[PDB]
Amino acid sequence: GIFGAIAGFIENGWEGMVDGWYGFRHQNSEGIGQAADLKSTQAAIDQINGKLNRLIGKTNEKFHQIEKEFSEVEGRIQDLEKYVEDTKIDLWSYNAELLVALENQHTIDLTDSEMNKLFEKTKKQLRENAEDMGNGCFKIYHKCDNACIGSIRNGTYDHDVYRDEALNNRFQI
Amino acid sequence: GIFGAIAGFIENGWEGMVDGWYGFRHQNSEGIGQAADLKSTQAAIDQINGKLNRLIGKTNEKFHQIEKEFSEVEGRIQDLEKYVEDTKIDLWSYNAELLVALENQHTIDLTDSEMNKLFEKTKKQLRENAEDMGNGCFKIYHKCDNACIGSIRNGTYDHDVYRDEALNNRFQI
Amino acid sequence: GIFGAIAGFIENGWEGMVDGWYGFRHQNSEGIGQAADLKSTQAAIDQINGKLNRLIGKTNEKFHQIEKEFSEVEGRIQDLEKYVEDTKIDLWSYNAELLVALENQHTIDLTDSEMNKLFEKTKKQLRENAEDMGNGCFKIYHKCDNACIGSIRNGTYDHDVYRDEALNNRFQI
Amino acid sequence: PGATLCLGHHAVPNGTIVKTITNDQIEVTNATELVQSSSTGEICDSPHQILDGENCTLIDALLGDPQCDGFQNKKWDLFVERSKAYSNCYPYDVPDYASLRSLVASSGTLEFNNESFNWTGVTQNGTSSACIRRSNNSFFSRLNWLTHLKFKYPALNVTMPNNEKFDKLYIWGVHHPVTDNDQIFPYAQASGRITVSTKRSQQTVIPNIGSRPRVRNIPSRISIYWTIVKPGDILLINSTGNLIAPRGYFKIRSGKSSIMRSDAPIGKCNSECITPNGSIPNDKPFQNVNRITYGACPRYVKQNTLKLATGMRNVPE
Amino acid sequence: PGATLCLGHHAVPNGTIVKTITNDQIEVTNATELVQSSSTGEICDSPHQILDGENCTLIDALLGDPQCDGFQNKKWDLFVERSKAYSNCYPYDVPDYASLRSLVASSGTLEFNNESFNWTGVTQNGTSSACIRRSNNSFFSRLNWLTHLKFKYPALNVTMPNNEKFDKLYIWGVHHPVTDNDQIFPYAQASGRITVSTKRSQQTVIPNIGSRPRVRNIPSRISIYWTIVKPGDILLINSTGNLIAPRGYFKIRSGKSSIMRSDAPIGKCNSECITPNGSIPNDKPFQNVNRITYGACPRYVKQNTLKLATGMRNVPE
Amino acid sequence: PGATLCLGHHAVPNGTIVKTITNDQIEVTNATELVQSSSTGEICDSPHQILDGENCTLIDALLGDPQCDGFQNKKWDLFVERSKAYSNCYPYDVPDYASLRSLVASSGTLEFNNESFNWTGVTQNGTSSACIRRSNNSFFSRLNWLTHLKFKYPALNVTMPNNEKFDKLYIWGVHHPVTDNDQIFPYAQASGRITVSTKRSQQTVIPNIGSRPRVRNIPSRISIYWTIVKPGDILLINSTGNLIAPRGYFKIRSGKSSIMRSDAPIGKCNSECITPNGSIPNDKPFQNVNRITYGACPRYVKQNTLKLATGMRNVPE
Ligand SMILES: *[C@@H]1O[C@H](CO)[C@@H](O[C@@H]2O[C@H](CO)[C@@H](O[C@@H]3O[C@H](CO[C@H]4O[C@H](CO)[C@@H](O)[C@H](O)[C@@H]4O)[C@@H](O)[C@H](O[C@H]4O[C@H](CO)[C@@H](O)[C@H](O)[C@@H]4O)[C@@H]3O)[C@H](O)[C@H]2NC(C)=O)[C@H](O)[C@H]1NC(C)=O
Ligand SMILES: *[C@@H]1O[C@H](CO)[C@@H](O[C@@H]2O[C@H](CO)[C@@H](O[C@@H]3O[C@H](CO[C@H]4O[C@H](CO)[C@@H](O)[C@H](O)[C@@H]4O)[C@@H](O)[C@H](O[C@H]4O[C@H](CO)[C@@H](O)[C@H](O)[C@@H]4O)[C@@H]3O)[C@H](O)[C@H]2NC(C)=O)[C@H](O)[C@H]1NC(C)=O
Ligand SMILES: *[C@@H]1O[C@H](CO)[C@@H](O[C@@H]2O[C@H](CO)[C@@H](O[C@@H]3O[C@H](CO[C@H]4O[C@H](CO)[C@@H](O)[C@H](O)[C@@H]4O)[C@@H](O)[C@H](O[C@H]4O[C@H](CO)[C@@H](O)[C@H](O)[C@@H]4O)[C@@H]3O)[C@H](O)[C@H]2NC(C)=O)[C@H](O)[C@H]1NC(C)=O
Ligand SMILES: *[C@@H]1O[C@H](CO[C@H]2O[C@@H](C)[C@@H](O)[C@@H](O)[C@@H]2O)[C@@H](O[C@@H]2O[C@H](CO)[C@@H](O)[C@H](O)[C@H]2NC(C)=O)[C@H](O)[C@H]1NC(C)=O
Ligand SMILES: *[C@@H]1O[C@H](CO[C@H]2O[C@@H](C)[C@@H](O)[C@@H](O)[C@@H]2O)[C@@H](O[C@@H]2O[C@H](CO)[C@@H](O)[C@H](O)[C@H]2NC(C)=O)[C@H](O)[C@H]1NC(C)=O
Ligand SMILES: *[C@@H]1O[C@H](CO)[C@@H](O[C@@H]2O[C@H](CO)[C@@H](O)[C@H](O)[C@H]2NC(C)=O)[C@H](O)[C@H]1NC(C)=O
Ligand SMILES: *[C@@H]1O[C@H](CO)[C@@H](O[C@@H]2O[C@H](CO)[C@@H](O)[C@H](O)[C@H]2NC(C)=O)[C@H](O)[C@H]1NC(C)=O
Ligand SMILES: *[C@@H]1O[C@H](CO)[C@@H](O[C@@H]2O[C@H](CO)[C@@H](O)[C@H](O)[C@H]2NC(C)=O)[C@H](O)[C@H]1NC(C)=O
Ligand SMILES: *[C@@H]1O[C@H](CO)[C@@H](O[C@@H]2O[C@H](CO)[C@@H](O)[C@H](O)[C@H]2NC(C)=O)[C@H](O)[C@H]1NC(C)=O
Ligand SMILES: *[C@@H]1O[C@H](CO)[C@@H](O[C@@H]2O[C@H](CO)[C@@H](O)[C@H](O)[C@H]2NC(C)=O)[C@H](O)[C@H]1NC(C)=O
Ligand SMILES: *[C@@H]1O[C@H](CO)[C@@H](O[C@@H]2O[C@H](CO)[C@@H](O)[C@H](O)[C@H]2NC(C)=O)[C@H](O)[C@H]1NC(C)=O
Ligand SMILES: CC(=O)N[C@H]1[C@H]([C@H](O)[C@H](O)CO)O[C@@](O)(C(=O)O)C[C@@H]1O
Ligand SMILES: CC(=O)N[C@H]1[C@H]([C@H](O)[C@H](O)CO)O[C@@](O)(C(=O)O)C[C@@H]1O
Ligand SMILES: CC(=O)N[C@H]1[C@H]([C@H](O)[C@H](O)CO)O[C@@](O)(C(=O)O)C[C@@H]1O
Ligand SMILES: *[C@@H]1O[C@H](CO)[C@@H](O)[C@H](O)[C@H]1NC(C)=O
Ligand SMILES: *[C@@H]1O[C@H](CO)[C@@H](O)[C@H](O)[C@H]1NC(C)=O
Ligand SMILES: *[C@@H]1O[C@H](CO)[C@@H](O)[C@H](O)[C@H]1NC(C)=O
Ligand SMILES: *[C@@H]1O[C@H](CO)[C@@H](O)[C@H](O)[C@H]1NC(C)=O
Ligand SMILES: *[C@@H]1O[C@H](CO)[C@@H](O)[C@H](O)[C@H]1NC(C)=O
Ligand SMILES: *[C@@H]1O[C@H](CO)[C@@H](O)[C@H](O)[C@H]1NC(C)=O
Repeated sequence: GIFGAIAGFIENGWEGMVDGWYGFRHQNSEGIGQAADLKSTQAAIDQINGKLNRLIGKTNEKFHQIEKEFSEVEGRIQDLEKYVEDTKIDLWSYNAELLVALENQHTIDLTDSEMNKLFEKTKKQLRENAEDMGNGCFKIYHKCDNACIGSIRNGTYDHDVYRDEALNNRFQI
Repeated sequence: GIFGAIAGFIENGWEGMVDGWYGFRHQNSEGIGQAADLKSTQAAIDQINGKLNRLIGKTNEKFHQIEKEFSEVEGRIQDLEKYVEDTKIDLWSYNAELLVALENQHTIDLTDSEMNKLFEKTKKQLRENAEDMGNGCFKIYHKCDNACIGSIRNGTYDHDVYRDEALNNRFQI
Repeated sequence: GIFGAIAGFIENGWEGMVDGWYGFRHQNSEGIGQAADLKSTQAAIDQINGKLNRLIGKTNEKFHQIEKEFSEVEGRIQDLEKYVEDTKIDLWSYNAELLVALENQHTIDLTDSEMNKLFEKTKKQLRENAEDMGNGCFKIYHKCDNACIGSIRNGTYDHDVYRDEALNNRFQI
Repeated sequence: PGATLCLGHHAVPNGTIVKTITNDQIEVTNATELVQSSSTGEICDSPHQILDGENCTLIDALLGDPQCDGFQNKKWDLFVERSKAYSNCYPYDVPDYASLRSLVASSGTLEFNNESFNWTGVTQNGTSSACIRRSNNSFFSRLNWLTHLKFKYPALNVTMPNNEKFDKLYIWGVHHPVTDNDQIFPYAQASGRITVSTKRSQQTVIPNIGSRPRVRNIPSRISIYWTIVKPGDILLINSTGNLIAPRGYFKIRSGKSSIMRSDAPIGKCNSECITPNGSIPNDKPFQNVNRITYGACPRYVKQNTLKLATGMRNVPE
Repeated sequence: PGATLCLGHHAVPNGTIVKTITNDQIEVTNATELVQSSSTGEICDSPHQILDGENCTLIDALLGDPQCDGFQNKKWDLFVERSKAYSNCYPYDVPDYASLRSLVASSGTLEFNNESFNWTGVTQNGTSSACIRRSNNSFFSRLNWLTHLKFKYPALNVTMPNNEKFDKLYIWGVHHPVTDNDQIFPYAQASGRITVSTKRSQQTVIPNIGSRPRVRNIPSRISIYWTIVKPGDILLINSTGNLIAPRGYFKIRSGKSSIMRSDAPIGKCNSECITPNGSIPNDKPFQNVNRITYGACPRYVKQNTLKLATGMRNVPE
Repeated sequence: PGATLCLGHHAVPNGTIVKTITNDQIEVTNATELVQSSSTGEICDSPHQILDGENCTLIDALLGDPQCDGFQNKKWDLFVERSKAYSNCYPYDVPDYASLRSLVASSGTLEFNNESFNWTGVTQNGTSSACIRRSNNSFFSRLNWLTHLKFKYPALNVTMPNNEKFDKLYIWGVHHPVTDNDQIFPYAQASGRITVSTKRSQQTVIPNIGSRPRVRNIPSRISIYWTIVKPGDILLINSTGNLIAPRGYFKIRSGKSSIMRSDAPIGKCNSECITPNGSIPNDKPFQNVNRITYGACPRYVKQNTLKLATGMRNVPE
């Protein structure tokens, strides 16, 4: 939510995108298509794996400790033993609750961020050749075949090649 | 602070806005006015209520515990009882201090985010019909009466209706 | 990483910038130069100092406590004394690990944010006189001597002075 | 001509200061307090079952000090001990007083069932002038002071099985006589001993001839001890003198009950959370009223105040 | 004509609900469980050295109750006590049973070295009918019941130095005879005493004439005590009757060993983390199986489940 | 022609690695260490009042072992016990040594007021050859060894009220004679007993005839006990032999005082935070020097190092 892309200006996700987390859909003269973006997908996945690496398989060894169950009524010393354990458990329970809540807010925000960055990077690439339709889509003001679209997805798009064509289409009447 | 809108490119808040947290001010041929934005206001309020719901009315029941005040000098066992309680209190005091500090940083940032999103959404809506003056205000390069302004606030503004008028005004000499 | 500027659209940092954290490099008719931005630099530094002020020199006094080393085997009461201390140390060790990890993520993100804000503010200042090259650099479509560049760095740049010259250069063929 | 459209946000004339990660003072439009720092000063009588000890400690209600007679068989979620309380029966001490107090408080009942012990070879129901009940020499209602029969005394060996489903709690003790004026008057010999045992437990206690400092003008003492007898098990008492014997047992229960020291008055009101200062509301997650609490309470912390922002940064006009 | 290029993100038909700071229910594309909530039900015999107590408590294996004879000198990372266990030797109690159990469990060995004590003026190796070993009256294998020699008994004064590099643990006790049928039969006099001392320690214990409730049809009791003798130090025993004497010492070690109460069967499998419910995997950082653990375990928490998001917000099509 | 304006940020040739939520190694331009991991090796004599025990334990300074005579009436914020310390007076043990040590350490003073006890019917000021003071047989300066008067000994009954505003701490003990060579020489009878009582407390102790292992060539022992007497209250001593009597009382105070075991030398320097390894600076919020601390100290944690970023991500050129 914090960047405003996922569940924001992007109306919804694409169930038909199964080979990546983020990507591109296009309509041009040659049809309508989809391709996943690997770098943004992997950027997100690496960060989540980072969090997992700190949390999975990291346990602490303990051996002889205090007794935690009792069959006799004893009073003072047993009170202290139970209290110490109950205290400990509440503090770790709190740690675990907060941890998950923060991690989850951060994961949601970083994934929104990755969507936003890809969008922004694509916008700059297009220079004066496209306009932002406000819903994650760019109107490209020039003939842009499959190789051209591919060139935008691959970071090899030369905006100067189409600038004349696009300015003419953009600033028409 | 993290998005740069509130206490950033927006110079200050509006004390005269009492029916929302975020909104619009305009100057057009028909006068100067203000209207609150409900959706962004409510987006912010819901998130803060979310935080409140985890914190207000959520208490934990405890019953028989250890003694925490003493009228006799006793030594070892009393030392341990006091130490356990003093330990516990410091850890909860730390939890409470950190919690509030993080929550407050997050609240400040999410509210800044909501301002930023509204601004961004309004910018995209205007397409080529306005320019960003750098202080949260757009210069709209066309006659935009109260209904037109209302159309921008309501998400029904058709940029194509005014594009010819606005490009002419924008790219003048 | 969360704003996409530092280690993102800005390819790398500048080792030759020693008088600030953020700044400007330019090429114009009069040569190629560098100047640090103080306000964004100081914005970052103040926030980091804020974090330091909560952490440095803030210690807690303790006096008589429990014994934590033992020369005799004693059983139950000694078990509880060790367990209480071992419990405490793990909880503080956890607090310290999480604290640093969160602080460090936040510091990285706020510094990225400051870079992003400066960039954004500079973009708006340029209005229709420049385009974003996608790598932190603006192509300025007008003669912009050292005083002009200085005027952009100081927030005194009047985009109207150059707009005619720049639109002509931008929308050429 | 055109138009201008400005995006903005509200501000208030009266902001509140909060703390953040980067900033110990930043002004927001609004906040709410997370630390409860006040009590009404009354312990609310609901929804917890309160038992005001008044002049009586739990231990004195347990032993049956005559002024505590009204407490017989009562239950409580919270027993409240008053600082004005005092003992007014035979002087006594309880080794591990704190543990007996604790386990009774936690059991949360004074339910007592009388038992008929085979006491022949001794005079039961011994009394004294420092334990006045109903304007007549008396003793602790739950204890039976065992003395001679016709200036003689044989070896006692009384047994009592627990065929119930709960633990039985037996309170008993030892007399420590003042001189040889009270060594040959109530027991009729030179020496004594008490051995209170089970299948799983044994406590033996030796009496002591000697004057103590006077407490309500009596220089002798009683020493109080206890024994828990589980289901299927048996209590055995070998006595050759000095036994302050149980008249039966107390039910031990498990539950949420406790005890608290407080001089706060009991009010007719409803509050989940009790401290020694009085009840407190529990809307807030934290409190700095007292580290001692009972019920659904905010957690105790050292801070007076902790403000959570419930609004954006305030940037006035 | 032109073209359209839309940026987007995936979504799944089956999202998972997670909690955040602002939202107790938000759907993400994927999550993973951080709380381990299941056990296979077996305590895995690897990689920790497990010693199944079976019918024997650690204390009964220590004293040498005949049915525990198989435990002599064994080591363990984890001693497992079974709820079906029972004692089948002479009835006894251990003041501070919990501490002896604890320090032995933690020492993690029953290594015992016999020692030749100068026992003249008494008959060693006393036996009884309630401690049957190999179809013949017997006693605790590590204890030596000392009785008369020709209906007489002088003042014992036996000494034994610790010239080793480790602490020695000595287990010993006191007999408490049933009547005067067992006061003049095994000791041959009116009175008795035991004083077990070192350079740095002294414990004295007075015997007690008296019948207890019968436990496996014996009404006498033994009371078990212990003494740690450090390097360079000496154990001294002054006895004038009633000594249940050590036949030597146990090695005290320091290490990672413990004891756990569980009825879970021991399986042939490998798991780092042991609870009383059985072993559990330790991939997760938290667990709600049991607060009692041994080994590399997730930390115990009250929550059943805690889902960590491993995907973006799910916004289906 | 035009111009180009690039926005950027600094970088350094020598970055530091820090940890984040997503990344266990990320390079930043700068960091600072949050864990204090070094000491100078000296306990600074300021700003806390240090009392170096040298050859004396607190207990030996308390009892008044002659070599500890210099400690009489001293105060301390921190009493430092040295591992080289040793006792050089009459051999003794203190049941619950740890609690006496603790409550004295916490009281933080050895202020002693002498009191004139009515000791008639006994010879005061008993001495021995294992407690040499000023080249002459002597005893603990704060204890009065009470023996016969003309080979006879009656029943003592001495009383002493506390009319002060503070608790009085009384240290006293029991002699346990070697044989009957020291049963008829210093006390002149067969048997003995000590009963030290108040309005609210009673301790009785039985002496023991028996040789212990020799400690500095003496085989007898003394057993040290204590009694706190509150304001308005009274101490009573019933003795029929063997009393090691107080010569007065110690002031009990409440405050910030403690005790620490350390062999670190005391330096002339100023440091708020003391560990057994020496003083440490307290600029950092955490420390891994020692879990034992006194004063304004960083909190102990297991980590060696924890680097807080004080700069942006380093992305070199
Ligand atoms: C600054 O920020 C705070 C927090 O966001 C705002 O305070 C909250 O305001 C709302 C609405 O005014 C309050 O809602 C009311 O709660 C009452 C419950 O009473 C106690 O319990 C709560 C926790 O549950 C405590 O925190 C609180 O101190 C109370 O003692 C209800 O009884 C109220 O119900 C009444 O109104 C509603 C109308 O919605 C009806 O449905 C009911 O029938 C009834 O008439 C009400 O729901 C909320 O309790 C406040 N929270 C806190 C923490 O104080 C401030 O408003 C805000 N300031 C500004 C200027 O905006
Ligand atoms: C939803 O989100 C989770 C977490 O991101 C994903 O689950 C992870 O998926 C990966 C890859 O499928 C798993 O990796 C495998 O780990 C095995 C280890 O077994 C246990 O240990 C881990 C912790 O180390 C436990 O968390 C886990 O529960 C296991 O019980 C390895 O044995 C596997 O190795 C095999 O495959 C690799 C191929 O990469 C080969 O190198 C090996 O030779 C071998 O054949 C493998 O590495 C990972 O354990 C999962 N994590 C968790 C926490 O469950 C889900 O995939 C994801 N769902 C969707 C739909 O995307
Ligand atoms: C990498 O990051 C760190 C942290 O941001 C920087 O280190 C800080 O640098 C400042 C300025 O150089 C230091 O300020 C000095 O503090 C001294 C106090 O001494 C101790 O106490 C502090 C805590 O209060 C400890 O952290 C520290 O280790 C010290 O042992 C003062 O005595 C100094 O005063 C002198 O200079 C000032 C000028 O401003 C004068 O006013 C005085 O009269 C006097 O002459 C000074 O204030 C700060 O202590 C450092 N912090 C830490 C945690 O180390 C690094 O500079 C930075 N590296 C780079 C390359 O940028
Ligand atoms: C609880 O006790 C109070 C306090 O007074 C007691 O003080 C003791 C030291 C002892 O002297 C005892 O006799 C005395 O009762 C009671 O208040 C007093 O009650 C007596 C009853 O005869 C009256 O004569 C007094 O006027 C009255 N004095 C005061 C100052 O209150 C109180 O009645 C009693 N309450 C309960 C519920 O038992
Ligand atoms: C603290 O004691 C030391 C250590 O020496 C003591 O060792 C004991 C076992 C015992 O033998 C005792 O007599 C002996 O003093 C003292 O150092 C020694 O002091 C004696 C005094 O006569 C000297 O003869 C020795 O040379 C010296 N030896 C060593 C190795 O230091 C020390 O003087 C004393 N310090 C204080 C402050 O009391
Ligand atoms: C003390 O009382 C008990 C109970 O009456 C006596 O124990 C019984 O003794 C007989 C033998 O005389 C046994 O057969 C019974 O099984 C015992 N009964 C129970 C319930 O334990 C005990 O002997 C008495 N003590 C003395 C010294 O006579
Ligand atoms: C509630 O009562 C507690 C305990 O009596 C109060 O805290 C004590 O206050 C007194 C007087 O200020 C001090 O002398 C004590 O040292 C304090 N004790 C503790 C443990 O803090 C507390 O002030 C009261 N709180 C309220 C809200 O009434
Ligand atoms: C109990 O035994 C010890 C050890 O034999 C006796 O202590 C020895 O006594 C002689 C004098 O008779 C001393 O010279 C030795 O140094 C002592 N040896 C040790 C190793 O301590 C002790 O006296 C005996 N008790 C009795 C009452 O005779
Ligand atoms: C593991 O065993 C523990 C302890 O026996 C179980 O928790 C107990 O469950 C019983 C029956 O539901 C309750 O009566 C007890 O009050 C529980 N005790 C405690 C301390 O929680 C637990 O349910 C078992 N867990 C698993 C996964 O088998
Ligand atoms: C032990 O000493 C105390 C104090 O002298 C004696 O107690 C006093 O006894 C008289 C009666 O003889 C009482 O009237 C006083 O009130 C008591 N005074 C105090 C201060 O308690 C006690 O009797 C003595 N013990 C013996 C056995 O004579
Ligand atoms: C400070 O002293 C402590 C305690 O003596 C040191 O920690 C011990 O180090 C020794 C030798 O490495 C180990 O055998 C012990 O097991 C350690 N004990 C504990 C409790 O950790 C510590 O290394 C010293 N620290 C410094 C900075 O000098
Ligand atoms: C059962 C019995 O004998 N009770 C008598 C007691 C005891 O002898 C002493 O309290 C024991 O020391 O003494 C009295 O003077 C008393 O205190 O009132 C008379 C009372 O009848
Ligand atoms: C060493 C010895 O004397 N053992 C005898 C014991 C003891 O006298 C009593 O157990 C002590 O009370 O009594 C027996 O009847 C028995 O229990 O089997 C016979 C046995 O030979
Ligand atoms: C007060 C007294 O009688 N002191 C004497 C003691 C004691 O009799 C024993 O230490 C008690 O066992 O014995 C000495 O040999 C000694 O130790 O120096 C002589 C000393 O005069
Ligand atoms: C873009 O990259 C894809 C995937 O590697 C490649 O197959 C394709 O030919 C590239 N297209 C263009 C237009 O460069
Ligand atoms: C916009 O919405 C407001 C508030 O609901 C409505 O009253 C107004 O008529 C709308 N204006 C336009 C121009 O659509
Ligand atoms: C901009 O600010 C700098 C630094 O203060 C100043 O020296 C310079 O003259 C200014 N330049 C312009 C063009 O205003
Ligand atoms: C500001 O003043 C108003 C009007 O009296 C009051 O209702 C409100 O609670 C105040 N808010 C804060 C945050 O102080
Ligand atoms: C959704 O369904 C697929 C296909 O069965 C399954 O593999 C996957 O684990 C499910 N994911 C979630 C998050 O429930
Ligand atoms: C990098 O090197 C400089 C120059 O010696 C030094 O002052 C600085 O502390 C170093 N910084 C880091 C972060 O290592």
